[PDB]
Amino acid sequence: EVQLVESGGGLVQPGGSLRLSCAASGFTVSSNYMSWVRQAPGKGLEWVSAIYSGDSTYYADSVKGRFTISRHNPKNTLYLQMNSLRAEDTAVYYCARLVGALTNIVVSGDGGAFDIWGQGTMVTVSSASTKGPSVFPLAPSSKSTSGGTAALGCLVKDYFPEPVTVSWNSGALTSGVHTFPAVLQSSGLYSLSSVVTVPSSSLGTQTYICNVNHKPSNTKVDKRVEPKSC
Amino acid sequence: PLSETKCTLKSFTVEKGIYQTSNFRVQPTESIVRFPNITNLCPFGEVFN
Repeated sequence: EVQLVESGGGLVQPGGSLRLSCAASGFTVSSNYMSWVRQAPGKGLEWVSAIYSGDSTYYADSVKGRFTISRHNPKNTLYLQMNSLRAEDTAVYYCARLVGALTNIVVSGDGGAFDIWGQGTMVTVSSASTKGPSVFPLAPSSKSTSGGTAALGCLVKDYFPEPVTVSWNSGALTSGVHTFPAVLQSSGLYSLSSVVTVPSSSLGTQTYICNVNHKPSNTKVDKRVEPKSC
Repeated sequence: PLSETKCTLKSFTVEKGIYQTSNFRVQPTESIVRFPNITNLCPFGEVFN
């Protein structure tokens, strides 16, 4: 029940704004923790969002006049009206926790223990428009059938911008699923993969549905993965 | 020392002799605390609610 859930994801264009949200469940945000860690894979990170309510002088000398945010305690949800979003802010944030000093966890000590996070949202600020992903069913081959374990999937290719989420059989296939991250093309396009190692006897008899979802473009494709039936 | 002798018997001129006074007292030059090396914290949140 107690969980931080990110919501309010959509497409942002240069000159526009969007209202993000981190909703706590179980514990009310009136007397709880919220730390907005901004992560870019491979490099260092930064904690930026300075909103501890009461509205006094506490800010960081890097985002002056850019990140504006409000407080709503009783609703157990916080909204992030991140105005003037720059195109160089491609990162998935996480609202998290900390530890102070008051209660039984610390009677003598300092604190500072981020311990409960969210799952993040996928918001891309791109000058160009969003494009629907192209799903190409990668069919099993003769070697996969004769090898005992068949490899099949559906390549998501030439979609801009991110993201694309691939699920199998609407959650009815979990064993062997492995998702290969998107590639950065020279032209800026993306291509990811999702391969599940299935029994070779289930080819044709068991239907293989891959659900490809792209939220900013609002496209859902339920692609069928079929064997090579010439 | 003569002042206490004069004001002890509640007069000014006192007859020749010797009289009882207070006794020497030593002010403590230090006040030390001696406790064992204990760092563990009593869990009272589990005790209260």
